[PDB]
Amino acid sequence: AESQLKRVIETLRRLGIEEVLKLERRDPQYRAVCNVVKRHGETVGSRLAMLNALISYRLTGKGEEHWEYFGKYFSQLEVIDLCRDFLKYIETSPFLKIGVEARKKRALKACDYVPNLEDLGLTLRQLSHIVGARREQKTLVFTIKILNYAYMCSRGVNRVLPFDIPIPVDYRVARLTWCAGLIDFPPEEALRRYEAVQKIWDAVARETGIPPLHLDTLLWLAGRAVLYGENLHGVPKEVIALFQWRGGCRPP
Ligand SMILES: Nc1nc2c([nH]c(=O)n2[C@H]2C[C@H](O)[C@@H](CO)O2)c(=O)[nH]1
Ligand SMILES: Nc1nc2c([nH]c(=O)n2[C@H]2C[C@H](O)[C@@H](CO)O2)c(=O)[nH]1
Repeated sequence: AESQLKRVIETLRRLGIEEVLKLERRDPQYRAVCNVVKRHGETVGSRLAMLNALISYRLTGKGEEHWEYFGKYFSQLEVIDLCRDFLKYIETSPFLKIGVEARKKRALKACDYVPNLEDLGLTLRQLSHIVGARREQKTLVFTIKILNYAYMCSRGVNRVLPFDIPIPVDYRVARLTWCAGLIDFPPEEALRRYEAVQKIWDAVARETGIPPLHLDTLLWLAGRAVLYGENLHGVPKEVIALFQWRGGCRPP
């Protein structure tokens, strides 16, 4: 795990933060969010993207497919009242059919909230209170990453996220951490012990110069290839190889 930790650091050190930012523009999720922002403008588009991130849990299929549906839905539809229209979308989407009333309830709490795209740290604190969760919880930090996508699209700029916002420990991140040999307890346990997993990726961030929410992009892109055998050039070959250390960590 210490030896694996060193291998991971010295491999990702090969990629600058500049290369990571470039790689990140090819995330299918970035394209969906950017299509919605181009259609609706910065304020409305960023609100829609925010709401989508806040309910991106217990999906039927892949994260990426859910985001593609979101992009197509809002890119070709006029939006008048944001709460109403978003709740209607929740009732329609095949990715969101599980626990729809609890989803609507969460969306209703954050409905009227306008995020501050220039101070994402302030926004994370505000979201923690509105939604009612610890700031390190996976859906909160993932929402910050989505907000960065919306800002970068809107303004046509790069922006490197802070080191002090940790990685979102979903089931994909937990499995990949296990697959790279960085943890000895199972991925299902890692979801509960998310702070311990966050501590590992913080170490990696400090030593590589790649902040945790940008590391998240590398794991998600790599996961597409290791778990499903798809988008095989999403990251360099040597990055993929890091997450194939344990037996089972290959496509069927
Ligand atoms: N870590 C992470 N999670 C994602 C991504 N896309 C997506 O839909 N998710 C989901 C998984 C989980 O339910 C929530 C927080 O991680 O967001 C994504 O790119 N990264
Ligand atoms: N479409 C919809 N809107 C709802 C529900 N519950 C609720 O409080 N609303 C809110 C959204 C918005 O702020 C207002 C309609 O304009 O009513 C609900 O169940 N559906």
